[PDB]
Amino acid sequence: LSVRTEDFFSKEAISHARRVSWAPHTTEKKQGAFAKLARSNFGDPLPSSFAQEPYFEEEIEAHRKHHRPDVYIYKYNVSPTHFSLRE
Amino acid sequence: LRKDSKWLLEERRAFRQSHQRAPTTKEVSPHVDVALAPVGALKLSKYLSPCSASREVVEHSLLLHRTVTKSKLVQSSEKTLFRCLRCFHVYAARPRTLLRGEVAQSWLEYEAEAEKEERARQLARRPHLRKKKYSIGRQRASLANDPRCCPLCRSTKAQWMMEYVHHHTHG
Amino acid sequence: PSLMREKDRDMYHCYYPYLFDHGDKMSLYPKIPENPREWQPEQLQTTYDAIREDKYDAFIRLREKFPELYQDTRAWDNPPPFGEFNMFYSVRFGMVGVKAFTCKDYDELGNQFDCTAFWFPDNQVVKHSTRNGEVGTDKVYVGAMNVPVEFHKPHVAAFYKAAGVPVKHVCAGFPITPDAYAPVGTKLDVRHFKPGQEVTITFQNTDYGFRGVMFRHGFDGGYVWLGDSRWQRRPGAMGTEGQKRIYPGHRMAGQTGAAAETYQGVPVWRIDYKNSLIYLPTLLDADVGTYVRFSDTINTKGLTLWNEHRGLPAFPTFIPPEDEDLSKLATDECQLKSPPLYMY
Amino acid sequence: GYTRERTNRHFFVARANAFFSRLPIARVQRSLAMEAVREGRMRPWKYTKEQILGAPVTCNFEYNPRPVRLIGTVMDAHTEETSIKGGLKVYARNEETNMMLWIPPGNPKLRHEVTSTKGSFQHYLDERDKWDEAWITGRARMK
Amino acid sequence: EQLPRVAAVAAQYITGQHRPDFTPGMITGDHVVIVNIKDVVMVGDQWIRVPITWQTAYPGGKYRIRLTDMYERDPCMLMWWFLKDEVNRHFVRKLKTRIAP
Amino acid sequence: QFVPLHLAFPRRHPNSWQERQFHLLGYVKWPKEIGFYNAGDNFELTPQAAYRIYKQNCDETFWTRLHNEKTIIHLLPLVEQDPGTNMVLVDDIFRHHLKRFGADHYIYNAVMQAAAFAKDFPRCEQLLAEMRGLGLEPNAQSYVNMMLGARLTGKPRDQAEAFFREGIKTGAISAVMRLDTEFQMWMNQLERLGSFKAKVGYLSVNEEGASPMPRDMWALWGWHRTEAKFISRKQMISEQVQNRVRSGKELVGTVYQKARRQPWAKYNGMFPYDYNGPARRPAASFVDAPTPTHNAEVCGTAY
Amino acid sequence: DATTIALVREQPWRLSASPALFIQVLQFMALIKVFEPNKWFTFSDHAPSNRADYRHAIGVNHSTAFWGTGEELYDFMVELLRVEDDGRIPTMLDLCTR
Amino acid sequence: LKGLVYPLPYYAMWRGNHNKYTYNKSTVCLWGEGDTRSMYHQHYAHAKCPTDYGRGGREFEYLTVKRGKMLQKPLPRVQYVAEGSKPVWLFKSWHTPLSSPSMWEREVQYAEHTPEHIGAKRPLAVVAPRTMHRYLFLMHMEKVTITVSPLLFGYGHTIQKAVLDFYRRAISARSPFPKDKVFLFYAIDHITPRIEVTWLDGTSYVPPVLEGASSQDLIQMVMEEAWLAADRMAAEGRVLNPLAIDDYKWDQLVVFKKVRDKE
Amino acid sequence: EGDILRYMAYDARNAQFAFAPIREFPNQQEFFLGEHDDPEKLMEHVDLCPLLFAIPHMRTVVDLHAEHMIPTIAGPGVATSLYRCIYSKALLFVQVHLSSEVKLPPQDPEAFKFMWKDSQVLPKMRIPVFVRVVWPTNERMSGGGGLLRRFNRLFGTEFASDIPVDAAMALLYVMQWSGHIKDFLGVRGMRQRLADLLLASQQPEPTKLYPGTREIPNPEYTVAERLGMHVQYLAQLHDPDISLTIQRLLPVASAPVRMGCAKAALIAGDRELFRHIVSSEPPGRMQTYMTKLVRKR
Amino acid sequence: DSFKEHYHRVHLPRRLALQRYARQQSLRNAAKGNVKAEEVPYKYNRWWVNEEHEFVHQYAFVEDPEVTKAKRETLPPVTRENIWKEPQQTFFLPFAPYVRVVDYPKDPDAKFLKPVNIPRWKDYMQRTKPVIPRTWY
RNA sequence: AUAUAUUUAAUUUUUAUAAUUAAUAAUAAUUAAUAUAAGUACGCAAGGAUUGAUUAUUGAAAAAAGAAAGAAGAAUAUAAUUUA
Ligand SMILES: [Mg+2]
Ligand SMILES: [Zn+2]
Repeated sequence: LSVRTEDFFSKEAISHARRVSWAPHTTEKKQGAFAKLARSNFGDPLPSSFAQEPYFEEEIEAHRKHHRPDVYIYKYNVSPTHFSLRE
Repeated sequence: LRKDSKWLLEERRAFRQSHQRAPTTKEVSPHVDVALAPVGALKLSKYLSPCSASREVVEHSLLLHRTVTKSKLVQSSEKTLFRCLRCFHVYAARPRTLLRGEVAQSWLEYEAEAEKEERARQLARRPHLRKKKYSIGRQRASLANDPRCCPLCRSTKAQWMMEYVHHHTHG
Repeated sequence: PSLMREKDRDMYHCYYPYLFDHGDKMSLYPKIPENPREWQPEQLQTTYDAIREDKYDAFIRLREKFPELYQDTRAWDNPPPFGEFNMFYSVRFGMVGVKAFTCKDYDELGNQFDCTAFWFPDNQVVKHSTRNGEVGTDKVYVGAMNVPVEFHKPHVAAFYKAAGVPVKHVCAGFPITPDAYAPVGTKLDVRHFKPGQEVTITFQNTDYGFRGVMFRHGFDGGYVWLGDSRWQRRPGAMGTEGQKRIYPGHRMAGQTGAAAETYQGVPVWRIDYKNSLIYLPTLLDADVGTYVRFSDTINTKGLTLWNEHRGLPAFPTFIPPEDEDLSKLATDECQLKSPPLYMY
Repeated sequence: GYTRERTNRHFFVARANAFFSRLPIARVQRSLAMEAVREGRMRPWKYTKEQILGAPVTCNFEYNPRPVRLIGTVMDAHTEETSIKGGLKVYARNEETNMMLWIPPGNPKLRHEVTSTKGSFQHYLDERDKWDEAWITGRARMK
Repeated sequence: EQLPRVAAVAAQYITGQHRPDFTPGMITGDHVVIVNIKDVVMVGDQWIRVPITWQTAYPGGKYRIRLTDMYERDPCMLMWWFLKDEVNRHFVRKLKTRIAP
Repeated sequence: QFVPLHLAFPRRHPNSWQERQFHLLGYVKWPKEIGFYNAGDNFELTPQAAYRIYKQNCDETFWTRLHNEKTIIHLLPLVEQDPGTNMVLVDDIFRHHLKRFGADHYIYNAVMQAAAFAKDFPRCEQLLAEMRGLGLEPNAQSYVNMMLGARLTGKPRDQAEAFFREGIKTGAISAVMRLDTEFQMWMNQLERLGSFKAKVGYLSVNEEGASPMPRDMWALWGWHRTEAKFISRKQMISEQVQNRVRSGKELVGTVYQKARRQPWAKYNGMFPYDYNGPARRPAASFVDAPTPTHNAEVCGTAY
Repeated sequence: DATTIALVREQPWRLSASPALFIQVLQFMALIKVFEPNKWFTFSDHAPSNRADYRHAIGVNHSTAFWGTGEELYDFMVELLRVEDDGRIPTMLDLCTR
Repeated sequence: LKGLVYPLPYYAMWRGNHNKYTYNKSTVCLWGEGDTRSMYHQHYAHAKCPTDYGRGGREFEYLTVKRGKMLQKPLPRVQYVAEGSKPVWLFKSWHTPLSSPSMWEREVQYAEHTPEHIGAKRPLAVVAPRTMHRYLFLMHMEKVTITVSPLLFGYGHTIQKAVLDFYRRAISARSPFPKDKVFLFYAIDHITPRIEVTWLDGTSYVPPVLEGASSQDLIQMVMEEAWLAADRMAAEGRVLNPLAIDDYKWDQLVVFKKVRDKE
Repeated sequence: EGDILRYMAYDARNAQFAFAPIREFPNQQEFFLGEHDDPEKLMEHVDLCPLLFAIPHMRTVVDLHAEHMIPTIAGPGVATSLYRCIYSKALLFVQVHLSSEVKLPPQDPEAFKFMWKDSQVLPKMRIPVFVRVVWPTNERMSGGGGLLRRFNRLFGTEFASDIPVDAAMALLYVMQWSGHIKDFLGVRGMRQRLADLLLASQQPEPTKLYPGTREIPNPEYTVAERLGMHVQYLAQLHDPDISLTIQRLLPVASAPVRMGCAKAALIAGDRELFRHIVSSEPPGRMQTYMTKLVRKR
Repeated sequence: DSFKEHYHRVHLPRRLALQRYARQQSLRNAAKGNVKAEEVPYKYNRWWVNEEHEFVHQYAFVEDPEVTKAKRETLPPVTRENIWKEPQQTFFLPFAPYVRVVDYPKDPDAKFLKPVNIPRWKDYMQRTKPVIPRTWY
């Protein structure tokens, strides 16, 4: 088959949970913006591995993670977005 | 001349144990640098009469370089023109397997005894493995791939055609 | 390939929006326990998460708005339906040929190829067979060289009667995937193969009878030795093992040839679909008249054989058009030559 | 432990030498030869061994930059009619260099033309004696 | 329940030793159906340290696998091996008496 | 790499080790009438036993407003089932609370939720008015109790919107979306909750584990094996004292601590007890217990 | 096998419709011992055969071992006879005679 | 690989070179793989579906073939959205600096997600930037009043030290003139030291001070609330002076050079 | 049909460069459409033009963040796109240049990253856009030179007498839609802009956020950098005596201007002036980079 | 008879009996008069990013008994003329050819004047697999 | 520098049909140099990069059911090349 520029130029493989947006303007690397501002190419290899046992706890909205009210029902904390066991 | 695949890995292995360091692409020299006889020397002994006293000192200089060229040639495994001297037939052969019996190098003898054991280890583990690997169709194909003897006269004596044509067109 | 531990299949490693099962309808949140007592003390039952909601919503919006930019991301849903040819799952049955003769050809660059021509007299899909109906355990038997009834043995003529297919001389089975079936009695035209195609062939080489250990293994038969016994590398102590018996696999004199030999990955040279002939640049060892079997090579050099860059196969099997008549068509018109290739 | 070298499988042991009759194999050979002729890789020839034996021939091997030309004497023709088999035995001498080639017909990068179907057995014998003397001299200088 | 203990308990009912009329010649017993072998438990470090070795006809063919390897291959193989051991503890002379149970 | 350092499956502890570790940690098998381990292996106290321990320890120095709140919490389902007799117990609890500690947001919100379950919206309104008169401004919990009582009694959507808007105006409830969507979210939460009689809500599910001892004693609540769901009483008291001495570090969750919590570098080695089983320790004997007079009768469910 | 394919896969109602064919094929499948294919290959009862139940990976007893002859048909018939317990009214047993 | 071989290259190379033992379903496995779905784990209970657990170890499946008709389940539907409500779109790009709140702001934003009681024209941000806030940034902050009690310290050694060091860092914070925005008040008879923060809008926030809370903890709390308040201002329409290179940034690069020369 | 046409317009981007007809028509003229930070906006403006076909011959999306398209002191390349007019069938070759900048990268990038890590404001970039209109000899298609000269005297710009009116109006429409009609100019306007920049350089300059240093440079463009960039733009516009202009302005130029002069000489294609500049400039990082620019032995 | 040989010889009929018992549950549905093929849940989570930040794609393929019967009974359609005429390519063209020459730059040795659309040597060497989004060749 | 036992290499003669099970990781430690990678980072200069694809050895591996005293050729390679 004929050549393809998409096959020519590679693309970064970042997981969806870590993507800031699915826009084609941000589907590239994050270091690219700083390299463009600094007018220099960067070739830092293997910047970071995840872990030998990667674990992350659940994260919630910016306002919710600090303005959560202490609303409780019979035995369960009840927020407008989450449930949990209470004692 | 690109070196053999198995022989190259043998130099990478022996270099790591000797220098305690990863091999350098400029030191291992995966391309054999073979040197031809100087153009002046072939025409030197040509116009020199046999009665000339200076012919022996330049003839001995060529006989030594004629053997050194063999020593560098055996380290290659790429297809190369090799003619025999018995029936004078020109054919394409690999220099390592063809010039193995003439060069008489112990490391080339020890690798031959090492590869025979390596084949016995695979064949003794699985007897049926010999059926597919070593067959008359496979054996005849490998002999044509490594022509250790002329297909016409069946003689092991051979010569580098490149050195021969270099000697003829100058002499 | 790339190692991927199953424990690394969490939503923080998924490339697309991770969708939980959640019964009948896929959801973006783990299934909240219906019994409230099953709630673990630190388990945070999530019903609505604005982060995941916004990410999934933007993803769906972009996918539905820009199909050209997000065409490759469409494989996340609406997968290719079953029945169409697949690049990594669809394997088709081969054919049964007869080694006809040998000749020599030349390519345009100047290389000479000593080729052999095989003949495919009458390839017909005879039978289908699966064992107890498991996965990938189904195969198609193809028969060849139609014969009269007085030729075959009674117990094989009985099978051909039971099948109803015209009685064939030989019948070889090819293991295939269920989406590559062909109805019983389907004629297989030689154009089923392509000229620029790699094929794996299986045959029986010629018989030499009982031959000496020298003639069998060449120079290898003269020296046969293997010692797994322990030996002292340094003179510090004394200890070794005696090689009592002879290890199995010892190279000796015996039967030579008359075995099932298989060549893997030989390219086709030319195809004649009027006399049903295929040319291969590899000289075989078998005699003339040995029923060889041709099958498709799976992959070479980590690259699948059937892909868009090289070409699409005649899946499931090549069927000629109606208005084509091989009788009216001449022999020179029925010639397909492979593109040039150099091997030196 | 144990392995088997022979296979009595029916599909492997069955043969088709009886059914080879319905295949026009000689017609396939002639069709291949005619295709080669029409493409121009070879040119049809109808001579006998004694007629062609001893006739001068010129062969040009195409090669960038300069195709190599060689004028020799036909020593042996393997086939009397055109076919995919073919075969010609030429003998050519340069300045202090003899060579005996086996030219196969049908090679596109090789154009060999015999200057005349007629041949002189006297010149054939002369070339044969020259070649044998050269071969004997080479062997004697080798050994 | 641990592997050796459950194997001994199963073999005592397989070989028919729990019957008061048990005779060494007459091989009679009860059919024991073992369930949830995938959830069998051995104490720590044993799944890694306990070796299972055997010999094949080829030279140097001393196969040595871990309990973890045999479990990831087939969990029933471990129970069958321990049953074979518990049976051969008493019946190893006769192929009948060591295979039939 | 392929050789695993740790192994979550297969298990590394037989059945007897469950009982051994249960008796080692210091826990006691209480009868079903007192409490039991539910389906989530959490310890659950019967409302009857809760009221009994309330009646017995309401006078001791360690009793607290939070203990009264938890007692009312445990009585809540019994109050929902029978609002006639259990409201008397709730009123007794409130009387003792007024005697000892007095007016408090905790006790007022608890009795408001109790009335909401007992289907007394006039009583809920009276309690809210009493809070406002005493000067305890209605909290987010109070407004959610208002909404729950409205939804349970059958008060309309606008009647509940009145209380939600009042909470928004007061500022006890912080909203980050439109008021309509926020009220929709709160109503969907309360609808998924349901009541102990409405067959749709979670509270309708009355299935219980009914086991005096949890099935898996080595059950993990967090990430590593050191974060066990069941621990010894010494370590539990350590956690209790740390919860009060270091209550400041609980406010912030920083990525430093998040990535430090990953147990990929923590040691996982087999201790001597991992081979010898949990250390044998005596169980709490109950020889002094009177003989069961109703041993033949079958005990009923909690609520 | 053809009868199984015809009465199970492509026409699953003929047996439930006609009880006579059900009993006839059942008595035929009982008359020909199908569930013990070793008696197909044994020649003397003193030494029973294992041509069907035995198989080794070296290549012995490949086409003849583990033949699914009437297993699917027998399963369909027993399932038809158990349909009554889930249907609460016997269709086949009401159509057939004592 | 015997039997049926699929065209997929190297699909069974991690399992060895054999297609044997495929009927098995329970293998050795770590957390998150195999039969651990019955067991409970905090991370995996929310990061994996209990039906998504497959083979563990080298037996990880790169090619799975099953029989039966495929039941493609429908995709999840976005909840809390009005039917026919046309949302505003926000085009994100690397040209906009990542530190700007518009990057973390919602991309697909409806009108039903916009708070009207606050007075904003757009919905608020959802994800907050993660940063170990070591210093204060009083640019988006109007003033701060730290009321502390100097009477006795044997009662609040931890609390008094924390509040005093927080005041010190607030004085040394990143600001053109933080001495004009920071205020300290001695209360001779006070219950517990308080910190009132008033933003440009005038909203009053109180970071709770408890035992064990450090000055860095208070700084992180105040800076997180400051970012939230700045998002609120930008959503309401108030313009804010953006962060740029300042003399405080140079004084910080001083110690940056110091530590990079150290190690 | 709509999806097929849209994917054809998309594959117009995937088309290669060699087989794209560039030098198909004899006459050609270049124009400078201004400087933009994100040239993709101007590219979208050009794409959505009624006087051009929606299916180009060769399209290349410009992304300043991909490692192969980051503007470096040593130019990574020039993005090229091609469009075809509808009614006159004239070619438009849009060039997005990235080698115009003359700034040198910082010595310690970690310090620069620490400085511009938390900054909530990023300075604009000056990235040029050029357009080469290509057309065959037309006598009546252009409508005579009088109409084009009237258009020139009306809109202050300059055009060829044989240029297609369709392409001219398409260019004017794109520029007026993008709002950079003031920045749009030819060689006549580029000379005036260069004179204005020379006057600005003679005048004192105001202070920026922070003075640029060898360790930490200032991404904000200086008057000298703008002068060098505009010299490069004039060279791209192929001024007839650009060599003479560079030879005249060499002595009064700084190093940021001399770097642009060297790049302009390399664009022009004469080796003598480039060697003279690289030999006359004192040894420095700028000299090493300008030697690294061109391939040598 | 080795240990594994005896184990398999005694377990293989039991494995077949277990598979028969499993298919009996499927036959339960067709017995009640409602012939329903087995349904499998389609998994949308098959595109992952590994620890080393590279793309992995799992392949899950299902078999339809109705489609199998259709392919058994009905003959396949006519093969395409171009498909059977155009021969298959012998050499696999690289993902990114390095042309080394472009006519656009005036001075070809000028490394900064070459257009960006031409792939680089690094891509020519490293790009041997398809891109992250596109899975097939 | 004696015909033996164990162990090996084969064979038990068309069997229509391979191997879900003994070869318990791997036929090279899933390679791998090489022109082109680069007259290029790094080096005052001299000189000198990491690196993986087309050129190679890379498919790793056992074909066990039918009626048996000619030569398994009616023999000069045709399953009768006309045949009295
Ligand atoms: Mg036989
Ligand atoms: Zn010879």
